[PDB]
Amino acid sequence: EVQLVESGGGLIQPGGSLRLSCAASGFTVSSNYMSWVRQAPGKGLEWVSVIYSGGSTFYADSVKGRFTISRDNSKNTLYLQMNSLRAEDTAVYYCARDLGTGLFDYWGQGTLVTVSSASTKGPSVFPLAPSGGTAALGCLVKDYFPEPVTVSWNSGALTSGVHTFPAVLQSSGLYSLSSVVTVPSSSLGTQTYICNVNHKPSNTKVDKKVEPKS
Amino acid sequence: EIVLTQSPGTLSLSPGERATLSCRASQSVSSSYLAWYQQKPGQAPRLLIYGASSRATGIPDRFSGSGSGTDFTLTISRLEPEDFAVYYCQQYGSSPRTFGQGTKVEIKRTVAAPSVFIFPPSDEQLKSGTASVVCLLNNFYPREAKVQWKVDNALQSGNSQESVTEQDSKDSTYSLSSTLTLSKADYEKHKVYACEVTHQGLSSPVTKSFNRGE
Repeated sequence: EVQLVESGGGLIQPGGSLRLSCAASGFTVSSNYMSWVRQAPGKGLEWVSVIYSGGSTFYADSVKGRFTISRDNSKNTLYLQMNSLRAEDTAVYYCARDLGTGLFDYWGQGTLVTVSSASTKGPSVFPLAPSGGTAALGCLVKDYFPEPVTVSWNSGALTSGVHTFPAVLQSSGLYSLSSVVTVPSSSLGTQTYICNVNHKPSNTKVDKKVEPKS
Repeated sequence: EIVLTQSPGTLSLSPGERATLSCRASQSVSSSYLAWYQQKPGQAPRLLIYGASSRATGIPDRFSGSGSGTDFTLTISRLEPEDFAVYYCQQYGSSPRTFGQGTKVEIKRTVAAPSVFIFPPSDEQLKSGTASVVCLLNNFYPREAKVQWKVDNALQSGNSQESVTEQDSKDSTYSLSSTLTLSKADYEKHKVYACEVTHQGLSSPVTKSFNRGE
C-alpha cells in the first residue's frame, strides 16, 4: 500500500523559510521520480519541483532559486526547502510519485503553507439581528488572524439551517467571517440564540447573544 | 509550454447524466501523454486515466477517455453522486508538465431564487468606528449571482467583499454573503442602503433596502 504522509507546513512571515517533509510507505524514494506540486487557494494545480532517481533536480521558474528538493533514503523522506517566501507561495502542497516519467500516480494528503505578514489578533464578534415564516439571523466575526475559527449555535444544539461562510482576507490583513442561520420567526422572542466563536491561534472564545431588533 | 484549455469552466449535470469534458492543446502531444485526474474539495488529486484512453487501477468503467493530436475528451458515461468534483487534464510529453485550468462537475438542481436578507451594522460595531452591512442570499442555484450595493441609489463598487458557501450536501444550494464595509462617518452621511440581487432565478432583480436608524 503506497502512502505519502506530508508535514511541516504552517504559518510563516514573508521572506521566511520552511522545510516540507513527506514520508513514504510502500516504495523506495531513491528509485522513483519524486515531485512536489502545489495548489493555490482557489486555483488549479502547478508542478513545483521534481527529483530524479539519479539525483537530478528540476524546478519551475516560479520557484527557481528559492526552492530546493532533496531525498533521504535511510528514512525515505522527501524534503522541499522553501526560501524567500511571498504571498504567492501560499498553497496546499502535495508530494507525488511519478510512474512512467510523467504520471502522478500516488499523492500525499497535502500540507498547507500560509505566508502572511500579520500578527495574531483576536476576533471582534458583532450580531446580525433579524427583521414572516422564516427569519434569518447571524454573527459577524471580524478582524481575526490567522485561520481557523469554529462557530457553533446554542453550544451545538442548533445545527439545521446553519451556513458558515468562508473567511475572506480583508485589505487590513485580517479575516472576516459570517455565520447565519434560518429559524422560525415565532421563536425569535421565545428562544435564546447564542453564536459561539472559538479562535485557538489567539485562544479567544466569544459567546454572543443575538436578540431581535426594531 | 503546450497550452491545455479545458471546456467548459463549469459543467452542471445531474446524477445519471453523461458528462463530456474537453481538453484542447495548443500543440500536438502524443496520445499516450495526456492524463485525466479527479480532485474532490479538501482532497488530493486522483489519477483517473493515463494515455488518454487507458484507465488507472481501481477506476470504474464509467470513466473513459479518447482523443489525439490536440483534441482530447474525458467521458463519464453515467454520473454518480461521488463523481461530482473538479477534473484536470495534463500533458506530459514535453519537458514543461502543464495542467488544465480545471473543469468542475457539479449537481444541477432546479433554478432556485435566493432568499435575500439584509443586516445593518449593530450599535456596538458603530461604536467601534466602522460599519459593515451584510447581504445574505440563501439557498440559490446556480452559483452565478450579481450583488450590487446602492448608497442613496448611488452604486458603490470596490468596497464590498463576497463570500460563497460550499454546495450544500442535500439540496445542492448556495449561500452568499456580501459585506460592504464603510466608515462610521460615511455610514451616517446617508439614509437608504440597498442590496440589489440580479440572479437567473429572479424574473426581476430583488432590492432589499433599509433606512439608517429606523
